[PDB]
Amino acid sequence: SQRVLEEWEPRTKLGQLVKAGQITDIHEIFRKGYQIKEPEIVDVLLPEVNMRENQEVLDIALTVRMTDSGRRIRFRVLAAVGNRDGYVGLGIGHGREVGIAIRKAINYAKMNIIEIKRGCGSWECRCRRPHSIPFAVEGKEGSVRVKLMPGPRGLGLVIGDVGKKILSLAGVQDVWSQSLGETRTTVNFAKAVFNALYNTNRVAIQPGMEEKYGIVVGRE
Amino acid sequence: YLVPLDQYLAAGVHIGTQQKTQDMKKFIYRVRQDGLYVLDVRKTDERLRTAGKFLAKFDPTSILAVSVRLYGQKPVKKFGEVTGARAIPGRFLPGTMTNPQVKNFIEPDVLIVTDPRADHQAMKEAIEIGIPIVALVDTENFLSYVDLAIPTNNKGRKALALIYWILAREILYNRKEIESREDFKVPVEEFEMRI
Amino acid sequence: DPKRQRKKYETPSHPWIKERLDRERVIMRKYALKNKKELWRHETQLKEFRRRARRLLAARGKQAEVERVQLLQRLNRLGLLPADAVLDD
Amino acid sequence: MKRRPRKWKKKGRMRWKWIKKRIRRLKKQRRKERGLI
Amino acid sequence: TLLDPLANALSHITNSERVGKKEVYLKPASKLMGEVLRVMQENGYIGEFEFIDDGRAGIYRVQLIGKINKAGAIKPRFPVKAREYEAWEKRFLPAFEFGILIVSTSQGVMTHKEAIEKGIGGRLIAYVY
Amino acid sequence: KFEVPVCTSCGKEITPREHATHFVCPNCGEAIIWRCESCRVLSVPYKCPKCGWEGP
Amino acid sequence: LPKNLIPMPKSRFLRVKCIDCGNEQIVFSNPSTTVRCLVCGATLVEPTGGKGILKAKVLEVLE
Amino acid sequence: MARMHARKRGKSGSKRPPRTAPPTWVEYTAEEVEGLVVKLRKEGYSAAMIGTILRDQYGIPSVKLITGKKITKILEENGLAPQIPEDLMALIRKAVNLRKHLEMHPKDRHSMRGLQLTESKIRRLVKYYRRTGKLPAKWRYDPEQAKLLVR
RNA sequence: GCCAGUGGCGAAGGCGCCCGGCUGGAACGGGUCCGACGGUGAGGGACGAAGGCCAGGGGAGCGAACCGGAUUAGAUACCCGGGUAGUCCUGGCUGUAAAGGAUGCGGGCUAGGUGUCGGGCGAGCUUCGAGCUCGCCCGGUGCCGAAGGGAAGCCGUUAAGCCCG
RNA sequence: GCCGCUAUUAUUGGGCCUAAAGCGUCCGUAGCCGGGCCCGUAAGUCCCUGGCGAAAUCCCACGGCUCAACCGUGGGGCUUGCU
Ligand SMILES: [Mg+2]
Ligand SMILES: [Mg+2]
Ligand SMILES: [Mg+2]
Ligand SMILES: [Mg+2]
Ligand SMILES: [Mg+2]
Ligand SMILES: [Zn+2]
Ligand SMILES: [Zn+2]
Ligand SMILES: [Zn+2]
Repeated sequence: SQRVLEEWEPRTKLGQLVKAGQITDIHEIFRKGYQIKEPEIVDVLLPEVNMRENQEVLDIALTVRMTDSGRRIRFRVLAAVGNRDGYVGLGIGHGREVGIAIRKAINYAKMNIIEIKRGCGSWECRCRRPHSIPFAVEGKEGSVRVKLMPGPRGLGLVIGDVGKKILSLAGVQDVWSQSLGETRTTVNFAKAVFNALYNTNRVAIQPGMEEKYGIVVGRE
Repeated sequence: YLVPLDQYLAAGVHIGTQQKTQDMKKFIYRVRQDGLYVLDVRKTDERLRTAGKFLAKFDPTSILAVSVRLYGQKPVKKFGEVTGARAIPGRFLPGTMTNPQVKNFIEPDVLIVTDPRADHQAMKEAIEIGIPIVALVDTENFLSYVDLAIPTNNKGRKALALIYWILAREILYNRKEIESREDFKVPVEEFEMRI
Repeated sequence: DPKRQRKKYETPSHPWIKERLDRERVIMRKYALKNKKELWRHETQLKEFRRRARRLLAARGKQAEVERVQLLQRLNRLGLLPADAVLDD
Repeated sequence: MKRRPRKWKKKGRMRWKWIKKRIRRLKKQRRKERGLI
Repeated sequence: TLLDPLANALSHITNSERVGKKEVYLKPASKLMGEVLRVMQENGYIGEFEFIDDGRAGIYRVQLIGKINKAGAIKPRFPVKAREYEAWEKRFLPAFEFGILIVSTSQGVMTHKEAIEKGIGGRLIAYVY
Repeated sequence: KFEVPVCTSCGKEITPREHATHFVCPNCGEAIIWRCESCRVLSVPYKCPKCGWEGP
Repeated sequence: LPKNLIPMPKSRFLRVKCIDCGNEQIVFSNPSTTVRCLVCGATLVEPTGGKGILKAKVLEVLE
Repeated sequence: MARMHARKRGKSGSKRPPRTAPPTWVEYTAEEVEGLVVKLRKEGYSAAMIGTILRDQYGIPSVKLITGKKITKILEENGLAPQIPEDLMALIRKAVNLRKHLEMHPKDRHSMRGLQLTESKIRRLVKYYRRTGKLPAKWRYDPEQAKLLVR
């Protein structure tokens, strides 16, 4: 986006390329080992992430440190951002104030952006269009064990509110879940969902399965 | 067949260590009755040729060579002054590759660590970037996160000077910054510490 | 152990979801409905259509083909789908 | 006895050896007043 | 003790695929291990397998190609009529025609797909996806 | 669309934020060796498809 | 492929001749019994925990 | 193979190489090999000892490879195979000697356990050999009858 | 006793002066024999530290109970001096323990490094020693450790990993 | 009060070092699990077919009470199955 691009000086090799007009697509950003240390990169190549909608704050916790002279409180903020196609990121941010924590969490989210596979793999849609995920997938963080299953079109997101938010930002409209562990731990629940969505890429396939499951790696 | 054989063996390149590694027994030629393993100079020579081609295809300033070890601190410095190859002899200064808020922030395209166990810092920062790692490895080195390996004593003043001298020569040869290799002028004694 | 006539509408799993409430409030004002009961009745109609369609996707012939045809011609007759329609629709 | 390491802990408890000994004294009294007196 | 060379073979393949090995060796070979590998080759999960012969039960050398996520034995070798594969798929596989359930039938060892197109059931013995 | 790269060792379709690496074949050029994180950290040898230079 | 595939013997059968009669005789390198010449009764290999210690093989072969 | 009462994963043993045909360096034919087997059984050697001697002295690997038959098959053909099988016999002799020791040494409970395990093995093999016919069905281990048996 | 050890043997409990006798089990080596004889085991049985009990002996030291001296506000204790049972032997009963690797047993797979015990192999050295050093194989016993696992601590080819029971 | 929530009964699908939880250890009976090849049988298993598993109830379409509920026509399913 031109707006941030003007104000932005890159500071990184990747940012130099982006500014220079090279690496014009976030797909060219990803699967190369590259190091993203710049939400400005992500905003340039994915401007819909700059939007208050398409941003989601998922948890705010007041955490305590003890000292002589009493309690010193910090704010942990779990935020997610995403383009409602196939890109989503998740970040934690800490601050002495909630607003600092929020902007930091969103920056780290844009840095932790990932690219996911979308499709249709349920026995009872077979629509070959990317409303769900193409195959069941699993993820974990802490005690939380999230198992996402493809669902039919119009089902909705059969998952807790955190997963609803993250999957909406990632463009998944329909899904079934089975969960284990402590889902009342929002951080680890969210990371488990996130890691499942990345395991969509970790899973292997055969040639024709792309066509039959409607597999889509980013935008459609 | 460069640098015939006795210059290698005088530098002590074939000399390994009492410890071994299965990642490196491919290169280990034998073990002698004292418990010390010996590397194959033929493989050393081959891998040096390939490293030369590789780093020649790379851009000069994008090359970074690090050496915590002092015996390599000097010849890495000379390698840099010869090739344009971002020498880091001292301590790596954690954040050189990852924190853009350091003074000397470097985002290279390849890395020439002299010993991975001593340069574990640079290794993991390069890992995070996703750049290749060329490494000098002795019989006790693991090949984790090493995309090109060169067998070497990697603890000797000599043999470090010689390996870096050979690399510089082969890089310039493959860049055509020199014609036939004998047109190289620099001495190994210049690459060496000489205490 | 007999029949026991059952409701033909389903109530929501949670009564106080802000999203569902807003959505349903809008629908009820737009279509001038007396009852959430009435809305949920039509939602349940839809749900049953969808479940049949699902089953018949994941079904095999000589029956479940009859029911495919029956579903589609019923929905055509009701005016929810065109005649060239499918379970995807 | 069947015992419980949980009981062996002391966070809000009396020592289990001595709880045990008390239990056994009680049991002895009961056995004593049951069968012969 | 040793029980089900087939399960051991499949678990070995699974673990070797996780660590990126190119070839595995399956030591207490069997005609069943061979049929299962025939099927896995035909459906494109492994590459090339050859029977090495010792004086013992024989070995299989199996060249992999990086197309296995989970391969395993359905060890209660479950009887399955020709119209229950939907359910067993939903239990063992992630999407509707993703992997392969291997079925022993009276007409040989087959995939559930071939079993369906033949209208014959049998006993489930393995899954691969 | 765009293509997804694939390791020369594992053949397992490199992922977005993997600590992977890519570089041309030494002794061949003309070939992009892709190398996944698992393969790098476990010292899984590769081999150029055009040439047969093995490498770590 | 190496050293466990098709586990093969390290022992060898080897042809020896006694010093007294000179009859060539096949034997085993890792014997459990003192091996005696079939003609003279002379010990050709004395048993040990492993590889037997060989007497009387000055002209030797191994298969 | 301390397994079965010690659970050590010992691997000591023989490594027969795969051989579809006999070796060419071998001198003896099936017939004279059989003759040697019979000779040694008359000398009083068990089948295991016979194979050991034919391996060490005569350079015969695998009488089975040579003849196509086993040593106990050869013995039963020439009417020399043991009445009860050798392994069982060996266990019974051990048990009897140990019974004697334990009568003169009642407090050697560790050797008593060794006896228990020995008799357990006996019972196992008896079960198997009854099932396969190498013993009558009515056969049963008993210490005193086994003493008479050995003696 | 010192030697005596992340040492060894043993199912565990546990086992240390030497010599002789009887005896158990394991590892290694093994082109030896048998030919699936295997695993686990409800129930059932055997073994099972200290302590305690029955009977009979013995009784140095230590020593519950007890007896005295102190201490202390008190001191049914800690400290001191004594001291019964007991600790030892014989034969029995008891059948409990932080009986703990707080980790049931078997089998297959998933990087290794470095020690150490035992056997074997190959080299080198030797004062030519049942000697020393190096390497390799098998089996034990430890530390570390990538991947991996896990709530984490930590585990990590002696799994708390994947699979088969 | 029952189901669900509850993968807090776990076949699917739970756990047992430190949180509840590996018998003190071993031995072994029933039971369960069982290496590889060949031949046979065809008991389980699978396919096809005959006879049964009432009606109502369940699903679907179509018709009649204004529609619906209800009722009828027909198709299918259900009965643990047995043969
Ligand atoms: Mg550790
Ligand atoms: Mg409960
Ligand atoms: Mg639980
Ligand atoms: Mg506990
Ligand atoms: Mg009926
Ligand atoms: Zn790979
Ligand atoms: Zn190449
Ligand atoms: Zn002679």
